[PDB]
Amino acid sequence: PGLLGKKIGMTSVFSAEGKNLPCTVIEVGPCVVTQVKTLEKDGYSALQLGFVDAKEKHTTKPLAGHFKKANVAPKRHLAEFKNFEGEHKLGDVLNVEFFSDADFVDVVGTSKGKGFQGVVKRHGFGGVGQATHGQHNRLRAPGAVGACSYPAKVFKGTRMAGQMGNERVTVQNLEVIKVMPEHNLLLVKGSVPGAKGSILLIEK
Amino acid sequence: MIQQESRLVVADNSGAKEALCIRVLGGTRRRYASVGDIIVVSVKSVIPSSDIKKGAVSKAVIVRTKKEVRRPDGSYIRFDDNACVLLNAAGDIRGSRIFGPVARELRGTNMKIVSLAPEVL
Amino acid sequence: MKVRASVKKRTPECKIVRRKGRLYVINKKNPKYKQRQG
Amino acid sequence: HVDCGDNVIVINADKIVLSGNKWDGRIYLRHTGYPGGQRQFTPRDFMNKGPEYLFRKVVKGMLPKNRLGAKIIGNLYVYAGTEHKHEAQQPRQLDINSLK
Amino acid sequence: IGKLPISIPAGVTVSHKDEIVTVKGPKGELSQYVDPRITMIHLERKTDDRIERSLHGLYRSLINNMVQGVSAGFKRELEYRASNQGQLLELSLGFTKEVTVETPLIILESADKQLLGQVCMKIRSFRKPEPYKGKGVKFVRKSG
Amino acid sequence: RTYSKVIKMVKSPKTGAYTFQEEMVPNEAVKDFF
RNA sequence: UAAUUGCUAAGUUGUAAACGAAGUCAAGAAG
RNA sequence: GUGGUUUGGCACCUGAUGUCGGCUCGUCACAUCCUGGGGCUGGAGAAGGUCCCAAGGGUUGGGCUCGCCCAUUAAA
RNA sequence: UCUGGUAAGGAUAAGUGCUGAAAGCAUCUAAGCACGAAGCCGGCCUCAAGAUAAGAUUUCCAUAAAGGGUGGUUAAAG
Ligand SMILES: [K+]
Ligand SMILES: [K+]
Ligand SMILES: [Mg+2]
Ligand SMILES: [Mg+2]
Ligand SMILES: [Mg+2]
Ligand SMILES: [Mg+2]
Ligand SMILES: [Mg+2]
Ligand SMILES: [Mg+2]
Ligand code: NA
Repeated sequence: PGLLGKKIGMTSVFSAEGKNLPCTVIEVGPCVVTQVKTLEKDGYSALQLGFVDAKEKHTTKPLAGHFKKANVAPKRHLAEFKNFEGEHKLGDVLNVEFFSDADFVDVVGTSKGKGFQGVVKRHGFGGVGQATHGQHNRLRAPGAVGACSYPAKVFKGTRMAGQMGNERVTVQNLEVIKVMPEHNLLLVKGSVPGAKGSILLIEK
Repeated sequence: MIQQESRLVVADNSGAKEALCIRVLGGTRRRYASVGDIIVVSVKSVIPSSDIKKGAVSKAVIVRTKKEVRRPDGSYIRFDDNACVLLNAAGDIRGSRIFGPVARELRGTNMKIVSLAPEVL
Repeated sequence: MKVRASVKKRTPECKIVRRKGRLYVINKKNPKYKQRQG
Repeated sequence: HVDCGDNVIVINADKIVLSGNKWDGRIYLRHTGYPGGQRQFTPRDFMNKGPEYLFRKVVKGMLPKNRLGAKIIGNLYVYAGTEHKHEAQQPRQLDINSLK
Repeated sequence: IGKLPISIPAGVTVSHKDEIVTVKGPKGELSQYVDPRITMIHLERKTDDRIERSLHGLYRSLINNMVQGVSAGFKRELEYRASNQGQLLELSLGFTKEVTVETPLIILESADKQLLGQVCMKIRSFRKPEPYKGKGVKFVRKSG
Repeated sequence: RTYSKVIKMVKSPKTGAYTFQEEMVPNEAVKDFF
């Protein structure tokens, strides 16, 4: 079970025992149930939650009808969560108090995008040779990519240059510092993937 | 941040003046040693009529680091030099005096006899 | 337990058994005669 | 060169019999294409996944290895129970022991 | 061995039904699963082959064990402290239904010989006898 | 020495034999297990 | 997916030895 | 008997199959260095020794050029 | 700077056993049954229906802004 969130930024606070704790602020916000999935119809149990208030200008007609059936105002982001203790119906509202009894949470996000990256940054390759001592033009080269005629191929899974970042990442077991229902705020110890303003999934 | 081939001042009244770090103890590929860490040293220079000989391999505990050290209360400390104190086989101070300040982290390193220090910071 | 290509009951008290396709020599009085791989 | 055979519905497929120790002793090997990527499985693993998977794996292998065989394997329907929905086709009951 | 008659005593009744043959007696009800090749109690081996003979002897011995279990039952005595109340895990040697136990020695009585042997083996597996010096769980050596 | 080994007999779910299940528990916590 | 009669239980098979145990089936000899 | 990893034998492929170490990047085997589980011990305990199962992950930096030495490490 | 790698859910290896014949004894095995490893299949993370066996659920359905495309202001996306 969990809720959708938005990353605000990082700060550092002082605990009760005088420890400087790095902290990520997350707006967890009121999530509305927009669909209940059941074993009989969908084949599995889950709840679909909507997070950020949208407008009819930015809601397509199919999604507008979906929200009309749910009898809620249109939402921008929808995500599914399973294993919800307690029954929830269509149009119910969940807030950051859902995490008021959790010591640790899981945060799923999309990491920052690096674009195309070479082997040195993407995979930590050591580079060919030294900066001097006869180096021509392979300071950031990969080196050899295989063996001789016996395999006569590059193996699948060989680490090469390519797109790095901008993908789904889960950070496990982040300690919860404080729940702030008056502002829908969640304070976690540590850092979470993505840039400020990205949408996060927070699982209990 | 002391590694192999780093030179340290010897901050006690034993004969050694300068020492060279041979190895940082504590695990495979352990790169750096900080305050309160135990290293192996080779003695590089001694005072005339010194108890310890030049070229003697010894153990030492790091007591001052130029690179800054972080404490859990959000504070940091850094020194102007890199200084160590020599130890015997039993793990005790080889000398009787300590010159200059030492880091407060040495209290918890089971190294309480460095309380000979003029000032613990 | 000793593994060899030729197992024999060197003593009357030794006994030969077959277990799951292998051959063992067992001796409860002295277990240092135990062998396998018949 | 023509798909000229029958459409076969097999019922009671979970009651098929394998002699000897072949239920767990017959080792099927496959490869994922990655280094160190050979994998093992058994007819028991197939049957646990479902009777149709084991039956398709066996019948393919006895079918011709071409486009016609790839199409022909799609005419085989395999069911664990006796409950299948193929009305309006009126399949006739064939005694399998009559064929030699 | 497998041909000797198996007399049923007084109070014990053995019923054969659907290869689930059960003997219900004074001290409990036990069950067994004979084969089609297998048939007081009088065994009958259909063939004289090796498999048939082995199965016949084994099944007759199992039936006799069942009869003894229902009629008289079985008991095993074994030789650090012990316990009397909690008969799941309450012995102290190092650190940290269908059977009856007594109050160091332990007497354990039951009607299923296989279960009694398994329980006794598990009880004795805590501390096997030590060749260096006589110590450990024993049923009621070498110099180092 | 408050910890203690706790092994309990229980019928098997796939065969039907009185198998054993073992776990470590506190000395006072053995009542909940058995 | 012929007919008849045996053997093998190792998937041996359907395309390496000295040396063990004799798993099984026959044919015997001494006692 | 097995292997082909040593020194060889043969001369079957080759109008070029072009070069020892080191670096980089690997991948596989198990004849197991460490970690995991066991049998025997001339195994009191603790250290070990030998054998069996087991290839998941790990498996240092230097002074010298297969090897020697210095300091480590669970192991090198 | 934060977080992670644990344990062993299931089946097993070498081994340890229960009951027990062939072979009135013995025997962990031939019928059955307990166990038992960083190894195997899972659990954890990411991808993943061109999985042509192309799956499921909710909603909407042709022309303006049912859906889109071209275009513009741009981006922690490239
Ligand atoms: K190739
Ligand atoms: K051939
Ligand atoms: Mg970017
Ligand atoms: Mg470089
Ligand atoms: Mg050059
Ligand atoms: Mg250059
Ligand atoms: Mg010639
Ligand atoms: Mg050419
Ligand atoms: Na073969």
